Amino acid sequence: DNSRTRPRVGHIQFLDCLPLYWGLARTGTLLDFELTKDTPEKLSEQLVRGDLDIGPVTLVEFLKNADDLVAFPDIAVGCDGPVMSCVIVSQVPLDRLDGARVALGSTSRTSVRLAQLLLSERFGVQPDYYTCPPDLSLMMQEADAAVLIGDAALRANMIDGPRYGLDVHDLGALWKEWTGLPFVFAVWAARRDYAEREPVITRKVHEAFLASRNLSLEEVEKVAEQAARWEAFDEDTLAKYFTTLDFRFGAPQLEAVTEFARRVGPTTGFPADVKVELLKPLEHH
Amino acid sequence: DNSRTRPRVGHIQFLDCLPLYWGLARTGTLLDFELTKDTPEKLSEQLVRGDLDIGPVTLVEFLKNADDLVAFPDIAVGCDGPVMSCVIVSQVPLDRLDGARVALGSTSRTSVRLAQLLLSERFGVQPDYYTCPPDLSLMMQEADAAVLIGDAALRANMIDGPRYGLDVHDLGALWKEWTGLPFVFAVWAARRDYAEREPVITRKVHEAFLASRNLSLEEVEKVAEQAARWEAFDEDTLAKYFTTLDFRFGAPQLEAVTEFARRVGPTTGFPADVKVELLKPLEH
Repeated sequence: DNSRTRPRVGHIQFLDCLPLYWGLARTGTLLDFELTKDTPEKLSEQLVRGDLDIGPVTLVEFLKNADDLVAFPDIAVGCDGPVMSCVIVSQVPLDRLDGARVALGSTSRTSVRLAQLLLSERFGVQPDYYTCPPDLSLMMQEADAAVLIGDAALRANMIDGPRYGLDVHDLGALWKEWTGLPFVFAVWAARRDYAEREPVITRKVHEAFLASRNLSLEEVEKVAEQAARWEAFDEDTLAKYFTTLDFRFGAPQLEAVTEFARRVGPTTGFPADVKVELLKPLEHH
Repeated sequence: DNSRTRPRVGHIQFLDCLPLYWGLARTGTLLDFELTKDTPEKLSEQLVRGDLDIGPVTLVEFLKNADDLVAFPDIAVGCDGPVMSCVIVSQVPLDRLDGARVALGSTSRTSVRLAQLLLSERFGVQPDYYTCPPDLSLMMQEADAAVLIGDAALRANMIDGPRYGLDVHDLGALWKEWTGLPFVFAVWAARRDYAEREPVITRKVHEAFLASRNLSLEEVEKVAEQAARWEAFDEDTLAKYFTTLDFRFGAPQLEAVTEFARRVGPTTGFPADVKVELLKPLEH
């Protein structure tokens, strides 16, 4: 059997990419895919090691592997201000965290690093960090603060936090206050070898993502209404969440990436001036 | 978090259920499911043991577990005549297989039983059967014939058979010749405990399957065009395949099921007149 095979494509299982999944299903794009659903750290690893051809990569893992990946333009997981689902949950003010314990949920690579950058270079505190599975209840038992992403973060933000009187700091907002910039937590990328071996499949997958994203924005109320039946959040919260997320990835978002990279690269295992290689559009005549 | 959670729903990874998948995607029904894709014997096992709530069940496994499963009316994987992707591939005439080695592809439970019934009771041969992974090449090396299902079977039927000059007998056809009846290979069912705990989720899932199937029939060409890009089969062949398959499950199909059950029951693991419980619609 030497027929062409479907690209192996990753997809983040979180609510932040559920509308995208909706888009992929409605357009029929999913059937051009062999799809793997998982948490971001795992999808990133799978892409990097060759178990996927294309997928979401948490920004920090992308930047560490930028020579071997080609980023998709005009789609990303991000924010301009609040992201709602990447947070620091804390039982004390942030500037009382010097020498305190802070738990880092193991599914994140970028949010944890942003939280570390913020606490250190904005607020001037140096906690005892540790990494553990995301679980607010166990985290709050052992630590003074926790960094969460995904559904666990959104839950803390919208529900647990208010319920138990815990401060929930929005990482997107903290970065925005500090720099005035938007933030990007994950990009989409093809493995470089896949991109060069199969250039048109790669462009079509890219274009099908853009189309599916676009549709998901147009149908955001339908996604929220449907997903609300299965989640702890109601329809209004989910619609608010989906429209607060910023899935753009053009010049302003790249600028945010560049500056984040410059501030953390030296201590995060990639050059501060790492070059992001974007998938080039086909010129016509 | 004690919230309602999505039903856990199986889906056969073969081409025979790809149009349905297309349907589930386009309708957005997939986002009401926590979906598991696998081969039919694995999915049957998982549903039976409580790893899935709802899913496709190969018929003989449904029949063995009929007390603990409630079947979905009006959807099934079947045929009325050729089914194209459940076959006996053979190097010799079927009536020369007595005492011959025959490989049973392990992904199947129902086609293999149908093959065994036909060989024994229609052609009067008793082969040395053995189970193994689906691989026409290895099988043809080790055996005189093999029973295949899914894409491997469709491949044997449309490509390898003609390529290497092997006889390929359509199981749906052999059954139709023998009985005049259609055949059902798999049904959809909910676990009884899940159906009773969540009656309206169960009914809505049932209804969404029907809607998606209907959609897949209406858009069958779009589905063939797309799938042809990724398979050894061309668009014409896939369209023929998807339209030859029969996804109905009403009275005529139940009759075929009852007669199959009667003929193989006593030598399988269920009564010849085992009861098929169907999910009941709501009154108003």
